[PDB]
Amino acid sequence: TPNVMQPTPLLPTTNDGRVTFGEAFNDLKDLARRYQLYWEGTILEGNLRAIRRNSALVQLPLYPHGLRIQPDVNNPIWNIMRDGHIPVISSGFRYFRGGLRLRIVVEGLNSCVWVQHHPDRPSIFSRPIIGRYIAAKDAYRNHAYAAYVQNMSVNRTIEVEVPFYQPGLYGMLNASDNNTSFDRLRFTGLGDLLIGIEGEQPIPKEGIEISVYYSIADDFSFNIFCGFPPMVYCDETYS
Amino acid sequence: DNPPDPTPAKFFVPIPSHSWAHGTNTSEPTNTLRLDGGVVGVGRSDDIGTSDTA
Amino acid sequence: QYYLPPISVVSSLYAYTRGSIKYKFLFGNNPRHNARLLVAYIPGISSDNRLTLE
Amino acid sequence: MDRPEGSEERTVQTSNVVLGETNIESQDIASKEYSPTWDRLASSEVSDEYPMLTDRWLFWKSVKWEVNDSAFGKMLVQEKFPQSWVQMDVNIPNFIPFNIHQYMRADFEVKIYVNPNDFVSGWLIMAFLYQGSEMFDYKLRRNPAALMQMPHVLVNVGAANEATLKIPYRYVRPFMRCKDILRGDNLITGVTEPLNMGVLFVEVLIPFRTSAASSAPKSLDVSLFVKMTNAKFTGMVDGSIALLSKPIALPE
Amino acid sequence: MDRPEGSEERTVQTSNVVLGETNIESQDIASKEYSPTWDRLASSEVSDEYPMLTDRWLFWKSVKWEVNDSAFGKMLVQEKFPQSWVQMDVNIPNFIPFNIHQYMRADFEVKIYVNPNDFVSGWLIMAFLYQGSEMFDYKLRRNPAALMQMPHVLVNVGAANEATLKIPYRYVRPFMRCKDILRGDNLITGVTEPLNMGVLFVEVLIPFRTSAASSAPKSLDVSLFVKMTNAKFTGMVDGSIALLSKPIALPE
Repeated sequence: TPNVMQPTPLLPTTNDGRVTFGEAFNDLKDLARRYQLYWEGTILEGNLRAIRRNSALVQLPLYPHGLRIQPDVNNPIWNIMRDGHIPVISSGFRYFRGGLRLRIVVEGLNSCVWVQHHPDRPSIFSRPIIGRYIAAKDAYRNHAYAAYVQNMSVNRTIEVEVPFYQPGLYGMLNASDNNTSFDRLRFTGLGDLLIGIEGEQPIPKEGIEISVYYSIADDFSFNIFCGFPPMVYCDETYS
Repeated sequence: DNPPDPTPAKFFVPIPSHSWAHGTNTSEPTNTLRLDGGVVGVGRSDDIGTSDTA
Repeated sequence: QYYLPPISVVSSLYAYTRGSIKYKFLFGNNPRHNARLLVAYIPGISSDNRLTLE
Repeated sequence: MDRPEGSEERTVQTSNVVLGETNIESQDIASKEYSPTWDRLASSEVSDEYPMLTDRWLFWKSVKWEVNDSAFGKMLVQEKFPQSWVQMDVNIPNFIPFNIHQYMRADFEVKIYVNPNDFVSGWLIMAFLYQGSEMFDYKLRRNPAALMQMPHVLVNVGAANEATLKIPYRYVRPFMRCKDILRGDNLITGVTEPLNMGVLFVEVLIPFRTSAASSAPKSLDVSLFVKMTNAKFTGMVDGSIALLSKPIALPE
Repeated sequence: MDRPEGSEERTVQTSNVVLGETNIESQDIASKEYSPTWDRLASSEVSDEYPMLTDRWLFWKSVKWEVNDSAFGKMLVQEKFPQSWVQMDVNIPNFIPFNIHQYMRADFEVKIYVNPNDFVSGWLIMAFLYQGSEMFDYKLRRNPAALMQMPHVLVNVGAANEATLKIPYRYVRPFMRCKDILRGDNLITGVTEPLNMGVLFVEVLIPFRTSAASSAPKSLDVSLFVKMTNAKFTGMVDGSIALLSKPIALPE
């Protein structure tokens, strides 16, 4: 009884005429997605530390299966319809070995923004943390880490590719959250991404809005097929 | 080896959009809202004739 | 201030690492001195709480 | 049956042990079977293989399920694989082909034996899930509807039939430790679960139904066997240089 | 000595272990070395060999002999060979390449290390006697004059020198049992001494003589190593199917 096993088939008809997945439509349909989906919201002045210099504003844990969904009334895109395709696709697999592409949009600022990547940092958070409320010794820009400095006067969307730097055979996706091992902190996430502002100058009254979109890469692979966890229909989100 | 590229910048003129007048005998660059990011056109058969716009 | 060896300083510039390590032991003795030492490599251990010669 | 002897029964022979079967199996493989090549890239020490000991088929547990406790989804056995450590108190024992060594790796094969009568009906489903104990939806994937989508074998109680589940090595290490490295903080270097490659699931697909008679058997025993195709050990230490902690059971 | 480093020291490498020597050895072989051919005629079960474990050189004991106790004939170590079973209480431990199996056989190699100063004199004689414990004149053959006629190596204390004693397998079985079979009468089926192939003798050939100074060392340590060329095991049982009795010491 392999996962695909037909003991005695009673097929009354011939098969349906073969299409290619791109004929009566013009694209090849297979399970690969570089479609970009959201990851976070907005920040205000009252969130940042008293000394906001070389201090990151966001601590983003890197998970192929996305972040732990949290419904708000300010953000209906999480509440009325669940998280995007990517985390539901990764829910049917166990391991990954590729890097992720990050597209980041910062709208309330016209001043320079930085983005740094910390591969070896243990991914023990399932939600992004902002400013003052960020753990100390975190959201401090490091020196010798992969980074990208961009001016918002030129372009206010940052596109970078986060590499796969894990000292292991695989990368674990769909990791539990609260209480450990040595496989949940160094082998699950690609690490953390720190987003900060070059200047220590105060945040505009209206505040700043950071929308992080991400996609899969080419050297990325969903290695082992697991059973699908029971899903929730978005169509029944009103009763 | 991170060789320098001191190759002269090229004077370029920025514009918002591509021609609004051109309708034939040229290419019109655009952001196709598809999954396939190449030259893509609807599939056809004899059930679906050519454009009858002579 | 720590007087770190070449292998240590460089390794502090990189996240992960691997390979054999060469520990050279220099003795301040003369021909008269005599002894035998048993230096071991215990994998998976980080202290001498349960560590003995036997 | 039809001979002065019984019917001719198929045989399976490994090192120093022989298993007998009488009917057709129901099999499946966890993932693509292969040959480990990055394991020699993890240990400088020469690996060791013990075919005469590791290729042996071993019987580790036999569970009984009765009609009164047979309900759809009833988990007959839910343990972390591979963990076959049995000792007088809750405490890997050196009494069998088991080694007190730091690291190891191998491919596994699980055989489930059930011996019912010609007059009973029911279904068991034996599945496996790679590192299911580490998933945030573990307790949620124990339902047979979810077990059907994982690599699994089916047991019919209306036919006496055996089943084998091939489970090739898959892990993130790629050498799993047999014992603990306990000196670490919860934030960095969390405690490592020894030999936790996944979770072996057997459950009730169809409630065990017997005859309504009093003199009829209402309980059936489910016995299990496990074997290793090729085992490699690369951590040589004292049997008591590190110690074995009480296995942390993880039930829902 | 004559270099910024010491003199170049010879090396001996087996599986997972390295021994260092600095001077010329003193060696000898117990009997004609050979290849066992009648052992396959004793067990129907396939034999097993563990080169990575059995070829390893192990350190088991280190005895100290001082001038005050150094007399002609003084027995520094008198134990039944091969018996290297060490446990917390007097109780074969699975902590090293040791197996709890019914039968086994192998050839042995004994290396004796002694590390004296440039200013001491004395002589040690390490000998071996096949099944000496079973001879009616055992206690009578412990005197160095008798040790000289048995296969033996000599250690000079006036030179720092190592020594190796090759001891090929010789026995009446030809498989010796690792554990006991205790159910027998004294008249028939007497109790069998596990792993008793002979007796390893080290003794004082010439009294350990030191300088008359107070700040001079008056005690010297004699360390021993043992190794197995090729080991075969043919008795597969539970680690606790049979048990280990307290080793019956046999001194004179």
